[PDB]
Amino acid sequence: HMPEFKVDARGPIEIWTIDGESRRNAISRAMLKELGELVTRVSSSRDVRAVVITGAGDKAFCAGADLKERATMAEDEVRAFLDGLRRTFRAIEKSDCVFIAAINGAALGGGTELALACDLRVAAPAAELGLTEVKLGIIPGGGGTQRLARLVGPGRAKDLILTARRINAAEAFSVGLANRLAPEGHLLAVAYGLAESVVENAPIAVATAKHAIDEGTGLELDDALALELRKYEEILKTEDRLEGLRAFAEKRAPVYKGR
Amino acid sequence: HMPEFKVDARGPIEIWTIDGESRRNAISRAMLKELGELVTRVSSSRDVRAVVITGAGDKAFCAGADLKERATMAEDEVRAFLDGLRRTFRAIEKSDCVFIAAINGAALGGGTELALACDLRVAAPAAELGLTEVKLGIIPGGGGTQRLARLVGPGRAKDLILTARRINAAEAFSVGLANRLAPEGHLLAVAYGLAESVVENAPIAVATAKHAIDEGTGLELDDALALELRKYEEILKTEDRLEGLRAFAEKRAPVYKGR
Amino acid sequence: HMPEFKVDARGPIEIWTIDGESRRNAISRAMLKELGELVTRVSSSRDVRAVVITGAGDKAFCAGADLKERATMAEDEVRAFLDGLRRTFRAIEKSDCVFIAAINGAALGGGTELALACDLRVAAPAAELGLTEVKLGIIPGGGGTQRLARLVGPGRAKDLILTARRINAAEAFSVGLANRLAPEGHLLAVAYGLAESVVENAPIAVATAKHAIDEGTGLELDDALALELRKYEEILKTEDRLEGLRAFAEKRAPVYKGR
Repeated sequence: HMPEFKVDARGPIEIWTIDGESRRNAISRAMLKELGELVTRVSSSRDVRAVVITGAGDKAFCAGADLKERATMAEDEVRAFLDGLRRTFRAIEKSDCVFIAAINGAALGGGTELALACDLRVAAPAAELGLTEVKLGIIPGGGGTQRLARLVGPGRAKDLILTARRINAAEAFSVGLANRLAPEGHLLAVAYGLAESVVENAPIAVATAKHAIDEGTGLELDDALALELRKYEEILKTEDRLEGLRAFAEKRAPVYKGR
Repeated sequence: HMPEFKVDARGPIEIWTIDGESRRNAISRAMLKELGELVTRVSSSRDVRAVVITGAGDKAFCAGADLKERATMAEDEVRAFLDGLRRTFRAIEKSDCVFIAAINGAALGGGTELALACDLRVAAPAAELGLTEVKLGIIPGGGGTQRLARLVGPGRAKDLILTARRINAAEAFSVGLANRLAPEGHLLAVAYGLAESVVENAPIAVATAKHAIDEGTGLELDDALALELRKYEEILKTEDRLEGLRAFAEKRAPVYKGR
Repeated sequence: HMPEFKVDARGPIEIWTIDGESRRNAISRAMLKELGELVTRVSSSRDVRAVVITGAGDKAFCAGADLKERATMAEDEVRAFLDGLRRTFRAIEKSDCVFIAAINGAALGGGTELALACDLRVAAPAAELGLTEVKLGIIPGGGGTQRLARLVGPGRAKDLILTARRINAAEAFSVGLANRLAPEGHLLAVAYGLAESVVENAPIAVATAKHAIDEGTGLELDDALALELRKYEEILKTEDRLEGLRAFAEKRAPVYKGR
């Protein structure tokens, strides 16, 4: 039997491919379990500093919850699955590792909410994203309403969520939902280059800045500045910040150890 | 005597036209009274699920407070009028019905604040929006500073409000203030199509998502996610969400009842 | 000896040029001291209503902290310098005077954080902005993470800060980081025209609107609307708002006194 993810590990960067092309890379409980374990692994040390998540094929990044498996699941199993999915999105945000969603096709439902929980997004020409829950009488249940509004603002969020329309790669780039647009056939080359541009920077500094950004939202200005300054004073105590000064003084690339 | 609004009712969608072309569709107390009653009516059941608001003619969406009537109003009457105007904007936001502003011309003052209180905006080629209060020594008094900043961010809000410049349809679309741009002569066709794309979705789900978006702003991430989840668990108790599942299983359009 | 700033005073508008081309207009303690005194001066009356800040030459707006002087400064002197820099950014925000950054070249570090603390930004073709701290193992220490995220949102902020890439003038304009793009050779003409469009408006109204925008961020909607209304009721008590009504009634330009 084949694992839910193909892992292409390249030292400080890994590429995780959802190996589910025939089921539109949907989130089964087994897929979710592997995803959670991968996140826990890269979150437990500073060996891995950026992860690219993508789906197999050219049709689906991730269709969301697996509706075949849903036919085997009672109400309480559905609720426990959605709880685990929310916890996994939050683990991605709280992780010191940076997460890049390489959107190779359609994202819907939980698959869109996965892309929104990532730090950065790259869109192939076939990328599409949708939160279509209101068509079926519910709302996004894995943070999609809040995470979309925080990223594109309330007007664009209402547009997508209340009309339940899909957004294509060009519009996703124009509104900042996609940070990069990749040419035909170069999705993972672009996503990997993005990861390279992150992991040459210091891992605790990247992590701390990531968390400062996310944790400052919803605070008034002075509270948010106080939060940033606590994190600045924390990072000054690291050994890596000294290596940064030494590398700058010695006109060489820094070699950071994650301490 | 003719009413302040022409109402073009089409079942789940209504078009309300401010019938005031000769006075630039300004907000008199009588116009405001009708507006409040219309909002209360569509907010009291789920019969009406989207409303398009527009102004008569091709020059003004809504010029704001009626300055002819202002000459008849004492200070205390001005204050009571602005209080009612604020309450009406808030009623639009709190309503389960979705509100689309079809901007057929210039919006200023309270007319801009009306457009900002709506859920979505469509701009005709002649659409213009301005908050020019600082030219006259005051600031927007119907929520315009907050509602603009929440929609386009602090830099663009400062630009418009501190310079008191008007923004045209093309720029409004580029910065997301207008969700759609309509071709010459097709404003209400575009706005109505937008309304159709909303009202085929489930009304309590649309409403709940609208409120989740608006109520999450200003909260830190975990508080906002907790708020979304309370609303998700609420919507699971509706009958319409079951119709959504049944329609999906039966490969047919859903027929939602608002329960 | 020449002052750290050249001041081109034109009544209600001043242009402050960092006179440091040979050191990339870096922030020494002496530069920072002059900057703080200039801000205190224009913040202490309503004589000056807009200030344009720019750097000498065509290469650097402001490179940030002066690394030559840093070689003479002990750890405690660095900490006191960064504290003063933060206080000066906050003074710019709290000032009733409007601040326009005319970005003539590269901004980095504290120089970028200065531009972000300003109310509005104009970019010359050579404008570049960067927060590259993570390359050296730290994070921005003068509010840059919060001020950038508040202006361009969390996805674009993470992109710039986590990759430590520089953004050019065209992209800065598209994402709203630059409010205006100036043609080759016309930076200060464009920035001055922007200042003129501010200072013909009433100074207490401009100030109050500026503060309403900044102070409302991080509040939930009703708290933010209550804050705006307190400021509206404050501004109604000014003499200038009466001059605004009189000028409008008399079809003439207002002449505001700052009271």
